[PDB]
Amino acid sequence: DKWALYVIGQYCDQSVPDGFGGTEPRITCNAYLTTQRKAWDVLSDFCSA
Amino acid sequence: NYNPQTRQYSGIWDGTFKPAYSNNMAWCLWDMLTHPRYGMGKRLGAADVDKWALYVIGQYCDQSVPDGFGGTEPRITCNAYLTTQRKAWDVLSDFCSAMRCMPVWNGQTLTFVQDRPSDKTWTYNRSNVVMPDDGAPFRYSFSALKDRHNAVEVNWIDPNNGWETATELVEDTQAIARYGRNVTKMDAFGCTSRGQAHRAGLWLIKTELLETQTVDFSVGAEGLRHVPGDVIEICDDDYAGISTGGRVLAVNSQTRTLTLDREITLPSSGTALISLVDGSGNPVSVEVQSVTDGVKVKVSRVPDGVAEYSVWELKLPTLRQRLFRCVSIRENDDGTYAITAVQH
Amino acid sequence: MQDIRQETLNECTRAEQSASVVLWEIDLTEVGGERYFFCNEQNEKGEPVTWQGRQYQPYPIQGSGFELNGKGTSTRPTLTVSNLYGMVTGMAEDMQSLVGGTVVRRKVYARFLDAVNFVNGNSYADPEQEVISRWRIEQCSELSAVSASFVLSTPTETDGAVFPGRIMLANTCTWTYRGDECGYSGPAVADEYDQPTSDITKDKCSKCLSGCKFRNNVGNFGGFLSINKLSQ
Amino acid sequence: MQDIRQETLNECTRAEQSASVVLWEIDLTEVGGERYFFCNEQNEKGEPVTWQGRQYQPYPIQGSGFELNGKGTSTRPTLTVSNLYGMVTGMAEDMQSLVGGTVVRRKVYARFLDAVNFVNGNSYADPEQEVISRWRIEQCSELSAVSASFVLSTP
Amino acid sequence: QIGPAALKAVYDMARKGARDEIQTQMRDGGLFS
Amino acid sequence: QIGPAALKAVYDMARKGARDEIQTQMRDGGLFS
Amino acid sequence: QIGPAALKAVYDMARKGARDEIQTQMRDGGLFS
Amino acid sequence: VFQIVLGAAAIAGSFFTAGATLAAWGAAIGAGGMTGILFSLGASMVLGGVAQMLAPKARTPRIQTTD
Amino acid sequence: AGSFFTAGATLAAWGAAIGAGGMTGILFSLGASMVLGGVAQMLAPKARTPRIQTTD
Amino acid sequence: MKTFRWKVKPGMDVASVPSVRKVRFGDGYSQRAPAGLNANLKTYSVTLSVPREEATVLESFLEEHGGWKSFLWTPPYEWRQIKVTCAKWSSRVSMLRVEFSAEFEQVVN
Amino acid sequence: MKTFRWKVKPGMDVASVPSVRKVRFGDGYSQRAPAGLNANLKTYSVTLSVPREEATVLESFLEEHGGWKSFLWTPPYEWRQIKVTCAKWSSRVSMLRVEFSAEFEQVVN
Amino acid sequence: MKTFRWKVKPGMDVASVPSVRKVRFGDGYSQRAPAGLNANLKTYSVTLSVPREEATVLESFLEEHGGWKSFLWTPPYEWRQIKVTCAKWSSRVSMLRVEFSAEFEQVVN
Amino acid sequence: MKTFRWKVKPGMDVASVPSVRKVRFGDGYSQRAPAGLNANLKTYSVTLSVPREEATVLESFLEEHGGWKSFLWTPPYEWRQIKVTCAKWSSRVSMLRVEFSAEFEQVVN
Ligand code: SF4
Repeated sequence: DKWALYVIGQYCDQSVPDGFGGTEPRITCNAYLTTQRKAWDVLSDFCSA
Repeated sequence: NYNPQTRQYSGIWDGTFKPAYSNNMAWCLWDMLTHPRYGMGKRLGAADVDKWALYVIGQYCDQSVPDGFGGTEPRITCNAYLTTQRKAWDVLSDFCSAMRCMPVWNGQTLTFVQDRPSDKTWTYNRSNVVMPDDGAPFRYSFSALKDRHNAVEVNWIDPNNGWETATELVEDTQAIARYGRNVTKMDAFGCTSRGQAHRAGLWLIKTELLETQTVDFSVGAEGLRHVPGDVIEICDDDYAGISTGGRVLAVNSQTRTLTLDREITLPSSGTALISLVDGSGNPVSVEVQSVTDGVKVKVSRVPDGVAEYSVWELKLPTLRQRLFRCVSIRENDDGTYAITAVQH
Repeated sequence: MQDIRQETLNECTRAEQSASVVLWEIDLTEVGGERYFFCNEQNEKGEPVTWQGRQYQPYPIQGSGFELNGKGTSTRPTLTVSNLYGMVTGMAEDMQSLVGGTVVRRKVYARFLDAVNFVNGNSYADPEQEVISRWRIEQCSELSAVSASFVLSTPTETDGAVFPGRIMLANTCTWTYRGDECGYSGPAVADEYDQPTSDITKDKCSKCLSGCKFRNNVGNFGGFLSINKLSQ
Repeated sequence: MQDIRQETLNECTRAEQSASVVLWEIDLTEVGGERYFFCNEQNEKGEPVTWQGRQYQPYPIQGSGFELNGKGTSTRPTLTVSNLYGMVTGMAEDMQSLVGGTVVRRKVYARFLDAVNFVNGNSYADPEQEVISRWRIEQCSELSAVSASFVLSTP
Repeated sequence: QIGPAALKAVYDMARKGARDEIQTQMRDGGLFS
Repeated sequence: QIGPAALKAVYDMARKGARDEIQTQMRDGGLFS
Repeated sequence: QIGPAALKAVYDMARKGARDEIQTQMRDGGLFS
Repeated sequence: VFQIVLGAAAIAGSFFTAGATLAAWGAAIGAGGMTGILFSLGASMVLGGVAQMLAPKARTPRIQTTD
Repeated sequence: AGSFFTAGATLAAWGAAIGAGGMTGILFSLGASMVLGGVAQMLAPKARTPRIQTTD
Repeated sequence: MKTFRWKVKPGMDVASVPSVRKVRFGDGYSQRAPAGLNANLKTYSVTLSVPREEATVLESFLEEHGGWKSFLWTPPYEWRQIKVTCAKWSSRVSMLRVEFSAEFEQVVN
Repeated sequence: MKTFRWKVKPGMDVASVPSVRKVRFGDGYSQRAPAGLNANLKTYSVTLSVPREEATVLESFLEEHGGWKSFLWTPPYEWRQIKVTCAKWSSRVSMLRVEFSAEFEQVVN
Repeated sequence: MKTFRWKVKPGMDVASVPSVRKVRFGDGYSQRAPAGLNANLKTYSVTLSVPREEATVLESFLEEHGGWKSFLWTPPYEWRQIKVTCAKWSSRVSMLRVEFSAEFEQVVN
Repeated sequence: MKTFRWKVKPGMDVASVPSVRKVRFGDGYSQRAPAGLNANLKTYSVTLSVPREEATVLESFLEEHGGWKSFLWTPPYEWRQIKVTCAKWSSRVSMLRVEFSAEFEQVVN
C-alpha cells in the first residue's frame, strides 16, 4: 500500500521540539545495514522505528 | 584389499581391517565412531556399526568424477581438522551430510542409507495396502514452494589461495524462473576442492528440484521386510486413470491363461508385461499375448505354483515406474506397518 | 475499513439476509497454466453460478483459516478441494503441484447475483458487489484419492528472504544472464560449459570470468576479481 | 531389506496366517546379572513357550513404540511388564534398576514354533525362523505395586 | 466412549498438536518455540 | 459425541495448550521452550 | 460425558503432551523445542 | 473395522473427519488389537525440505563480529 | 506410554462420572518429569557459564 | 471342516451399507465414487435353535475357526454359496434347547 | 437401471431439516440467512415388504447403484419424480416375505 | 405468506428454560442475574394432522420459509400473536392422513 | 475352597468373543490371524436362586476368593470342569429367597 506509506511519511516529516531549543523532523533514517539479516528482521526494525 | 594411494579394491573384502593412512571419509567416520580413546569406542563399539554399508559408501566416494578444471577427482574426500569439542551428534551429522547418507538403527546394527540410484525392491498396489475408512490407501504430500532452493552458497576451504573459507555459489537458473529464488548457505564438511563443494551444492539443488512428493501407504504384515532407504514402486490405480494391479483368481497352466479381477487393456504398440509371484515368493515377470474380455489373460509362460489370490501387477511401455525410497517404518501394535517414502 | 459498496453494508445489517456465496478462482497463468473458476454450489436451475457474466463451475471446495492479524506469524489459510476423478492430480503432475499460483476469493451476497441464476430473475442484480482477497499457493499439503488440501499464504510472506541480498564473490557473477545488470544483447556465443555455440537456445553464461570474456562483457562482470587474496 | 528367511516371507503374504508370537529376553550379564526369558502367553499345554529348545516363561509383558526412522530424534521404545509379587522390584534393588542391560526381541510365527508346544506336534517347525532386534534399557520410567515401565533406546 | 482408550487418543492428538504448534512458531514472527 | 466433530475440537484445544505451555516455559525457570 | 469437565481434562492432557513433546525435542535430532 | 489414519485435510478443519464419518471406529472407540490416530508423517517430515530427509544438513559456526 | 494400564484400573467408575467438582482428575505424577535432567538438578539450579567465544 | 450346515431361524437381518467415497463440504455440491471393487459384503445376523446335545457340536465348529478361517455357507436369502466369518456367536442355554446368536460377515479371500 | 418400481406400505418419515446460517445477538436479537442456494434436499425413511422370490431382484437393483449413483423415484408424498440414492437398505428375512428398511436421500445429481 | 393458519393437535409441549447469568463455585454463595433483556423465547413442539392432499400445501408453506424468515403465529396457549421459526418439521404419511411434527421457536427480529 | 456346588436355573449367556488380528486391504481383500496362542476363554452370565439362609454361605464362598483366585466349576453347557473367577456377584434380596446374578470368567490359571 503506497498510500499508507505516504501518510506514514507525512507523519514522520512533522516538526517536533528538538529538546535543545529548536525543532526537528519526527522520525528519520540514517541507518547503515552491512550484515545480512532475514527480511523479517529488517522489516520489523523499520516498523518499530 | 584397499590401496589408499590408488584408491582401488582387489576383490571381496571379508573384513580384517588394516592400518593404512587414507582420505576415505567413510573410514574417517568409522574411526570417529569406533575409537576407544578419543572417539565413541568405549560406548557403542564395533559390531554395532554396519561395516559393509560403510564399505559400499567408501567405494562410492572413491569413484572418479570430472574435476571441473580439466582432469578427474575422487568424488568425496576428508581433510577436516576438528579442534573444538562438539556433541557427537553434531560431528556424526556433518559426516553424514558431507557424503549423502542418513544413519539409522537397523535393528541389529547402525546402518547408513546413502542416496544412490537403486533398483525397486517391492511393488505395492491398492490391493496390497491397508484401506482406512476414507478411500485413501496412499496419501501424497508435496514440499513447499520456499523449500525448493535454487541458489546455494557452499563454504569450502581453499588450499591454494590460502587455507581460508571460500564461498562457491551454485544456481539453477531454470528453476529460478519457476520457484522465485530460494537461497541458502551450507558448510561442506570435508571439502578442500572447488569441485566437491560445487557438487554438494548441485546435489542439494537437484534433489530439491527433482524430488518433490512423498507418500504414506501403511501396509499389512509384509512390512517386516522393509528397512529405511528401501526403494519400492507404487502402482496407484487412482493416480493413473487406468488399472494396473490386482489379485489372481484362477491359474490355468495348460493352455496358459490367468483370471484376474478388474479389466486389462492392451497398448496400441509394444508388449505389455505382467508381474506375478512364483510359488516361492520370487516375483518373476512374464509377457502377455492376448486378453479376452478383460479378465482372461494369456501369458507367454505361467510360472510354477502361482497361487490364487496372489498379487499381480502390469507394466506398460508408456508408464513411469514412480519409485519411492522409505524414510520411516512404524509398527502399529496391530500387525500393520506405517511406511513413509519420498520420490526417488 | 475495507472499501466495499454501500449495498453490501446495507445487506450486512439486515436481520434476514440472503446466503453468502463464496466464489473461487485458481490463476496458474503466471506459472504456465490456465484459470479455473469454482463454486461450491449450483444455482436454482441446476447450472453453474454466473457472476459478472462468468460461469463458476460446480465443485466441492472449502476454505478455512482466513483472518487478518498483524502480530505474530503471517496467516496461512487452507483450501480443501475434491480429488474425485483425479482432476487435481492432473494439475499436480502438470503445474509442479500448482505451487506459486494465485487463489482469488470473492464473497458475494446471493441477492446481488446475476439474473440468469434465478428462474424469476434478479431485480437487485449488481455485478459491483463483491469482496475480493488474493493469496498464493505455498504447498499442496495433502493429495489423495478423495481430496486435496492446499496451504495458502499472503503474497508478501518475507519468510526465506534476506536483506541485503547481493553477495560479494570472486570468480562468479551474481547477475542474471542477459538481464538488466548484465546488460548483454549479443548473439549466441557459448553454453554454460564455455563450449562455443551458435545456437540461441543453447546460449548460457558459465558465470565465470571466461564466460564473460566470451561476450566481451568484463566491464559488467558481477564479481569482484581481487577479493580472493585479501581474505587470507 | 531385512535378511529374513524365505519361509517367513511366504507366511507374511498368506491371507490366513498363524499368530505372531513375540519372545523377550532381558540380558543383565554385562551389568552383573542373569538372563531372563519371557513370553506374554503360555502354550496349548499350559507350559512356558519352548522356542529353539529354550523355555520362555509366561509373564505379562508388552512392548510398544518400535520403529525405524533415521530423520530426527532417535527412537525410544517402551516396555511394560507386570510388577505383581514384587519381582521387578527385586531386580531394581539388585541391578541399579536394570539400567544398562540389553533387551532382545524375537518375532516368530507360531507355525514355526517347536513341536513340544503343541499336542499334535509341528510338522513345519523351524528354529531358524525369527526376527531379532536388540535395544538397551535407559530408565525404569515407572515402578509401582502393579506394573513397571522401562524406556528402551538404540545401543 | 470408554475413558481408558480415549485418554491415549487424546494424548496422541495433544502430541501432534504440540509438534504442529512448535513447527509453526519456528516461522517468521512466531516465538521460535 | 460424534468422533469427526470432536477430533477437531481436541486438536484445537491441544494447539491452545501447546501455545500456553510454550509461553509458560519462556518464564524464568521454565525451559525457554 | 458433560462438556465442562471433559474440556478441562482435555486441556490438562494437552498441557502434559506439550511438555512431553518439548522435553523430547531437546534431544539430539529433534528441533530443540 | 478401519484404521482412520488421520492425514492433513482432517486436522485442517473437520471437513473430512466426517468424510470417512468415523462412525464404526468412534462407536468402538478403537480396539486393543489396533490403534487409531496414526497421524501420517507426510507433510511433517518434509517441512525443512526433501534434501533434509536424506542428509542431516551439517551446521556452521556462529558469526562473530570479532572477525 | 500406550493405553496398556489406563484399562488396568479400567477407569470405569471415574469415567462414568467424568470426575467431580470436589475432586480433580488427570493428576499426572511428576516423578519422571522432574528427574529428566538428573537428581542433582532437583536439589541445585545448575549454575550457567558464558558462551565460548572464538575471539579468545 | 468348511461348510456351515445348520438351519437358521425365520427372522434374520441382512445389512449391506456399501463402502463409497463421498466428497461434500457443508451442503453444497456432492460427488460420489464406488470406492473399492468389492463394494458391499453384507452382514447376516444369524440365529439358531438347537437341542442341548448338538450345542456342543455347533460351538466346537464355531470355536475351531475362531474368528479367522472363513467357512462356506449358503444363506437362505440368495441361495448362493459364499465365504463368511463369525466373531461373537453368543449362546443361551434354556431348559431343553439352546439358542445361538451369531454374526456372519462374508469375505473374499 | 433408472427407475424404482416397488411401493412403500406403512407411512414413511419425510425429514427436511434445512441448513441455515444463524447468529444470536444479545438481548433477544438474531440474524438468519438461508446458508445455501438451492433449497433443502429432504430424505425418506422408506420400507418395503416383498415376496421372498422378489427380494433378490430388489437387492440386485439396490446393489447395482451401491451407495453412489442415483435412481428416479416418485414418492407417494408430493407425486413429483426425484433423483435419490440409497446407502443402507437393511433387510429382514421371514418365512414367506422379506421386509426392507432403507433411507432414500434426494440428490440434485 | 406470513401467518400459520393451521390447527394443532391437543398434545403440545411448551418449554421455557430462560437465559440467566449464574455464578456459583462449588456449593457456596450463589448469584443470579437476568442476563439479557428478552429473557425467554420459549419453544412449542407442534403436531398437526392433515389430509394427504393438504400436506403438499403445508410443506410448501414450511419449505418456502426454509428455516429463516420467521412467520406470524397465534398459539392456542396464551392467544397472543408472536413471530416463530421452524427448522425440522418431520412428517409421517399414513394411508389417509399425514402427521407433521415441527418445532416453533419464537423470535424478536 | 475349590468347587462351586450351586446350580443355575434360567438359561445363561455363554459369550466367546475370540480375539483375532485383522487387516483390511483395499478392494475387498483382507488378512486374518488368531492373534493369541490358546483358544478363547468364554464367559458365563450366571444366575442363582437360593433360600435366604444359604445366601450367607454363597456370599462367603464368593467373597473368600474376592475377585481374584479361581474355583472349579462344571458348567451345564459342555459338562467339562473349568477354572473360573467371579468379580461382581450382585444380589437381590426378597421375602423368602435371594437371587444372585454374577459373571463367571474362565481362566487358564
Ligand atoms: S559473467 Fe558477464 S555475461 Fe555472464 S551473466 Fe555475468 S555479466 Fe552477464
